[PDB]
Amino acid sequence: HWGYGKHNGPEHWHKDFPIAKGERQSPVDIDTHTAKYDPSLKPLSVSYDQATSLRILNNGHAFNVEFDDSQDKAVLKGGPLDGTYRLIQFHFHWGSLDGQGSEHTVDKKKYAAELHLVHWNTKYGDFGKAVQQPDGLAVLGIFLKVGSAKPGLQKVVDVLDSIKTKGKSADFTNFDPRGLLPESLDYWTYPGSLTTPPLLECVTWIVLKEPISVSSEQVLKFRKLNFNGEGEPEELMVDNWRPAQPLKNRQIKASFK
Ligand SMILES: Cc1cc(C)nc(SCC(=O)c2ccc(S(N)(=O)=O)c(Cl)c2)n1
Ligand SMILES: [Zn+2]
Repeated sequence: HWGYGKHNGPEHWHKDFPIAKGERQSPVDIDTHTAKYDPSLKPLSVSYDQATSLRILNNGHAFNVEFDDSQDKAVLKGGPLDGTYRLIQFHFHWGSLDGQGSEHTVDKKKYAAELHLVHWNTKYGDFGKAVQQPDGLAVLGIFLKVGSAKPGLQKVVDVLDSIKTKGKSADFTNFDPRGLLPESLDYWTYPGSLTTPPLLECVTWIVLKEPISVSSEQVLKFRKLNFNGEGEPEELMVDNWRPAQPLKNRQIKASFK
């Protein structure tokens, strides 16, 4: 029943998923002045040289590029993490207009979109078990602003018209997620949750300070996708973001400055 409309959007999720109103929900506004620099935070280690993408799917909420996570091929470690986390998929959240789209905000500033590279803690053996643990996931978030094209995004952008509607999927091999990264790995980090239902409180959020730039034509191609399935009335897939949630009893730490 859940989605991003007036009748089934974020404001409604608590009825089906009461943890919507819980103690460590995401996303949040990052208040850059009150985030605490922590000199013991390690550099983030992103090892994506052996990444194996498999498929891309429109799930009716976003599109997901899914990876083979049956071996240690594409992993995240270091940073605030004390375990190895395997890349399972990435997806984006974006807006109807360039002035909104991101889930995390920075001093209340919204970005055009937000990339989530979803990773799960290998001590829990698989993604389904990890999500049931307070330290089960590590999600690397990267802001997108509109300006110059991101060449590493283009192969993603070019396949979207093959997965226009809910439930469509396409083969998507040999995609290199290193082409979606900014120069700097400086980050903010805090304990939070999935930002869609089931909203499980199982995520260590790692949000990069440096946005990537995408072109107006790249982000336009995102807004051409559909929430509906093939042969149903067209609802453009836009504004598939959850707003900032109360920080409550949490401190956001910074790896820098
Ligand atoms: C195999 C698989 C992978 C993923 C990421 N989600 C699912 S079900 C949806 C889900 O659990 C999920 C949705 C959204 C997010 S987010 N927006 O990055 O916080 C995450 Cl981490 C998980 N299933
Ligand atoms: Zn997400």
